[PDB]
Amino acid sequence: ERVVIGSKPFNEQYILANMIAILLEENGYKAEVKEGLGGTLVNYEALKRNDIQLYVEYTGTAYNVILRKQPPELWDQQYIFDEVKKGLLEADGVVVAAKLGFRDDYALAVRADWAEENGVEKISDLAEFADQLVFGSDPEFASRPDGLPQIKKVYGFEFKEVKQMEPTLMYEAIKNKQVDVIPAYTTDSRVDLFNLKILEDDKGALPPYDAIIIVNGNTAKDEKLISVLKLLEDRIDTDTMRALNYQYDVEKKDAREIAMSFLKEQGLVK
Ligand SMILES: [Cl-]
Ligand SMILES: [Zn+2]
Ligand SMILES: [Zn+2]
Ligand SMILES: [Zn+2]
Repeated sequence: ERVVIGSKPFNEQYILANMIAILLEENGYKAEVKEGLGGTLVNYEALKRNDIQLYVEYTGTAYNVILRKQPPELWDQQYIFDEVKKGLLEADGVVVAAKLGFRDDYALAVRADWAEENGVEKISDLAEFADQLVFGSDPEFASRPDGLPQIKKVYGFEFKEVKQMEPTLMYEAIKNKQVDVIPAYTTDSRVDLFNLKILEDDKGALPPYDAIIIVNGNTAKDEKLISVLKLLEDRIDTDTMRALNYQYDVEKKDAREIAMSFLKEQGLVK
């Protein structure tokens, strides 16, 4: 049977989607990875109407963006997971099949040398400078309720200008001073490579983004399919994902091969 895997447009989405495809294919499915749908909302819409059967979402995204729930006073990872799992099920029959084992958080990043000069270590240190800085969003952060609107509300500042670009372009854009602040993805080692500095989210504005495989309700009836997805439960930690991402973004290796190498190493395929 046919299984189409969605993806948002960045490294680990391609890698994980392919990882899932290989495991499904090893268990009798014809799996494909669909690319270029767009972001969170379009992937979730696609999942609901069965254009895709499953994709890799993050808890904090599902909570704030998809379910449009209100930030608690404190972010608690397992609480957000529990509420996402219940809310997706209650709303659309969407099933959280598996936790992959890693967070890929939004984290605000600046150039390290600028941060060092200005004594900027945490997001509230940006307040002094924010109305002079250019923000380089990925396609979603600028407009998402847990993105800049959350930075605005919790820290009380907006940036001078907001540019949007594909996720992968953020890192060079800030390195080359086209922008000054980016919502870096914490599974992307180009933060270190390009000499950027993640700022502490000292007021806890941003939620946890635990990577989860979500499946639409009709597909989740397939228990064998579900059980294949669960082979990945907790199997991919942040350093593993960062390493696999590096292989994609810096080594320019194919997403399927990166996935296959990982699965072979882990004894998940022989
Ligand atoms: Cl996301
Ligand atoms: Zn000012
Ligand atoms: Zn590890
Ligand atoms: Zn072998």
